[PDB]
Amino acid sequence: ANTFLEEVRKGNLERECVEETCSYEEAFEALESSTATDVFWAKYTACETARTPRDKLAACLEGNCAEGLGTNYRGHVNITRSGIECQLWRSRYPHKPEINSTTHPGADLQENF
Amino acid sequence: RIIENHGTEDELPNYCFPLGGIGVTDTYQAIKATNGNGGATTWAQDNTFAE
Amino acid sequence: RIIENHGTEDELPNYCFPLGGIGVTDTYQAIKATNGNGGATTWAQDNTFAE
Amino acid sequence: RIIENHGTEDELPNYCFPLGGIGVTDTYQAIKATNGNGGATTWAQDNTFAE
Amino acid sequence: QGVMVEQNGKLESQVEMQFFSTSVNAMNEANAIQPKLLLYSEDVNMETPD
Amino acid sequence: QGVMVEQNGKLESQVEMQFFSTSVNAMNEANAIQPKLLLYSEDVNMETPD
Ligand SMILES: [Ca+2]
Ligand SMILES: [Ca+2]
Ligand SMILES: [Ca+2]
Ligand SMILES: [Ca+2]
Ligand SMILES: [Ca+2]
Ligand SMILES: [Ca+2]
Ligand SMILES: [Ca+2]
Repeated sequence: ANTFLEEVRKGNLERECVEETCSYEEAFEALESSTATDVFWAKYTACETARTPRDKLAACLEGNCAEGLGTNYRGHVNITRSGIECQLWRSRYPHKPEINSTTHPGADLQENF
Repeated sequence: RIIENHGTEDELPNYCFPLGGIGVTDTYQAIKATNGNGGATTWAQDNTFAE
Repeated sequence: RIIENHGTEDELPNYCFPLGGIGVTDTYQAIKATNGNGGATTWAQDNTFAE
Repeated sequence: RIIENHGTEDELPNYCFPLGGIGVTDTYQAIKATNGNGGATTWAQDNTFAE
Repeated sequence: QGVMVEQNGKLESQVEMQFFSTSVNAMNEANAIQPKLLLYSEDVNMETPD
Repeated sequence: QGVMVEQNGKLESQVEMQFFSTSVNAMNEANAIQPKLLLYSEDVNMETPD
């Protein structure tokens, strides 16, 4: 990010994106593949609530927890609040999902997690 | 023994430079102008250049 | 023809410098006298400077 | 009054340098070779050197 | 300093215009396809004397 | 080089102090506000003879 002299050397994704404040650009420079890069972008938009501080973002990129409403949740829980097993997210069995993986893959909606 | 302090002689700057003479660099992408007829011109990505 | 070499003298270093003379920097914010009372005086955001 | 131009004698370029004498560096970690069990040589993080 | 070449019985130039934007934004949404750098290209009688 | 000013018939200074911290803050626990940088400020006579 800052200290533009740094904008010469090979930046680590951590060294340029986390503790500082990177946009998509320096991240991409570090990584060079829009797939995992926009996975990172989806996290970043989700980690909009996790911009500071460090840990707040290290855990947010870890993916082991839901940020309140769980827009960041990338775990694998298959039980509801009552333990009910979840349906297939991509398919509409048995109820039609209004917003699904075709609509918002940024939340990383898996099979039934 | 005696200091003939005429002072220095300089009126121009002197500059050192990067070994390539260009430090920073912003990646970029070739763009071709597709004719916007009846409106604003459209733009696409060239295939001749590297991306 | 004859190398009357008695070396040189460079005791004082000759640092060059950058244009603005002040490279790195770091946006900071001005904490006015937003003073608490009794204990360690508090601080808070000012509105008399650019952020 | 009269100019005896010759160019100059500048056949070796001159470089300036950083005060640390080294540009930038990348934290690294030590390792050691756990003896290859016949096949691939194994590599174990050392403890002698700092992280 | 562009090279002059003859066509139509006249000597003209071969300057071309090329356009560049940020592959830096290679990825994202449409509309935002705007150029920011213009380059003029040419050919010249490169020659080193000494 | 503080421009001395006469108040009450005595020559005194006009130097003040200004305090600075980082910029992000709500980002984390708010009141966490602390001073980090101190600048003394003042006034002088600026002349460029040559
Ligand atoms: Ca930086
Ligand atoms: Ca950077
Ligand atoms: Ca930095
Ligand atoms: Ca970089
Ligand atoms: Ca760069
Ligand atoms: Ca680190
Ligand atoms: Ca770039």
